[PDB]
Amino acid sequence: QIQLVQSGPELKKPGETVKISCKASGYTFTDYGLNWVKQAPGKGLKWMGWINTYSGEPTYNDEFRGRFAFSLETSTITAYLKINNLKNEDTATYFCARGGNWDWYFDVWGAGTTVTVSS
Amino acid sequence: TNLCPFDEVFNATRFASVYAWNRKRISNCVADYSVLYNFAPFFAFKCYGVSPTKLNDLCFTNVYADSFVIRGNEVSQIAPGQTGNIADYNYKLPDDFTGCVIAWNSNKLDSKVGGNYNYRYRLFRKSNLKPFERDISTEIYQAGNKPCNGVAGVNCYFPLQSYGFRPTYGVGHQPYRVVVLSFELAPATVCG
Amino acid sequence: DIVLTQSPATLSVTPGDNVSLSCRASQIISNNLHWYQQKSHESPRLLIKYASQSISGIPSRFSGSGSGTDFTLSINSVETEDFGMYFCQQSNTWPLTCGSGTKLELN
Ligand SMILES: *[C@@H]1O[C@H](CO[C@@H]2O[C@@H](C)[C@@H](O)[C@@H](O)[C@@H]2O)[C@@H](O[C@@H]2O[C@H](CO)[C@@H](O[C@@H]3O[C@H](CO)[C@@H](O)[C@H](O)[C@@H]3O)[C@H](O)[C@H]2NC(C)=O)[C@H](O)[C@H]1NC(C)=O
Repeated sequence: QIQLVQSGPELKKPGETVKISCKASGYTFTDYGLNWVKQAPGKGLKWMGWINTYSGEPTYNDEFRGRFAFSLETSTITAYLKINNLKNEDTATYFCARGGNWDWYFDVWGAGTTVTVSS
Repeated sequence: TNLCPFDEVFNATRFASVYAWNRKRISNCVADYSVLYNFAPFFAFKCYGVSPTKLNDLCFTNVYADSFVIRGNEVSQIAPGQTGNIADYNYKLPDDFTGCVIAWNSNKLDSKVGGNYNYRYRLFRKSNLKPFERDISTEIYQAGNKPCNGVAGVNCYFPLQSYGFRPTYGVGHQPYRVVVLSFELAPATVCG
Repeated sequence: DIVLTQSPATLSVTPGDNVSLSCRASQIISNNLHWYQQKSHESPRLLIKYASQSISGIPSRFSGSGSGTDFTLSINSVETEDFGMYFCQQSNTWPLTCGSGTKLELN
């Protein structure tokens, strides 16, 4: 059994913050990394930047530099994603796929959490 | 006026192991090193022959760019005249070197708690390596006792051993990446 | 970035036919391209790694080739249940980036 169950859909107001979970279980969490993908409705995927699952030091894609934070807790085996100052542009569905630390192909993905903003 | 691949070789995914150093030949470009100057984590930007400050408005020609991965302690051997295991069996620079030697601290990227036995280096060779030439020969080294003809055992040694690259070894044993720019200072092709 | 252009954007096939997809890179990537499949509103899955090797668990019809900067994924004897959007995602330089993605509909 290999899966990464995330948090349910969200809906926030412009300026609020969000924390999305990505709980991995079934495989040894340390033998692989974790990548995040953001998919706006009607366009293509975007790599958001991996996070070394042993230490937790992130590596942000040079576009999503600020406003994003890949915090990691290893007591419970769950990664995180936290967005500050939600804008009117980042309505999308956020995946989290286990991409290796030496191959980098996203085999096992998550169900996909959706984050929309409204007034 | 087209930039040349300092992107393809610096922020690349898989630097090849040291005993086969991938070698990219740059030509017909305008090489802007201000892209590297901004990127701070460079553990050692040591330039032999020129000084980094007067490096921009020059005009080089026949510039190469090597790359590999070596131990954190064995990074002090990619330099002209050094002695040891890497520069005698893997990659040696001549005495009249006129380039630069850059280094990382790639413990976040190339280190699993499982043994990262994927990178390798050369342990035994008949003679020392001539400058700027590689040896990918995969065959047993041995004194003239008995030709084992590709069998490992007593007085027969498989040449290429592997690094450990654990994320708990230490600042001196975790893998360091290295890029060796070697200018050749004929019409100048590259500039700033 | 290495922008990957996928052509064509639209497609029109019928079950039981052979059709080939195309995702050409912009820079030279040493066969470090993978191919993804995403159906309607689900997590995209992995079809083939490194543009030529297959994934144990997929059907025996998906098979792509190409090396360098021109890649082609050809699906032959297409079944109507293979509808979806196909993503190419290189792995050579950073940051990793996927293509725009093309859709393979029915007639
Ligand atoms: C390799 O690529 C990086 C960008 O890629 C990012 O960092 C890598 C190490 C990986 O982690 C990638 O996954 C990640 O996406 C280049 O660094 C970037 O250079 C650009 C140059 O345009 C910088 O943009 C500038 O940013 C400043 C503000 O800081 C603006 O004022 C400028 O107008 C311009 O937008 C970018 O910030 C910088 N990013 C980082 C994180 O350093 C890197 O130079 C490249 N290597 C080479 C030698 O080409």
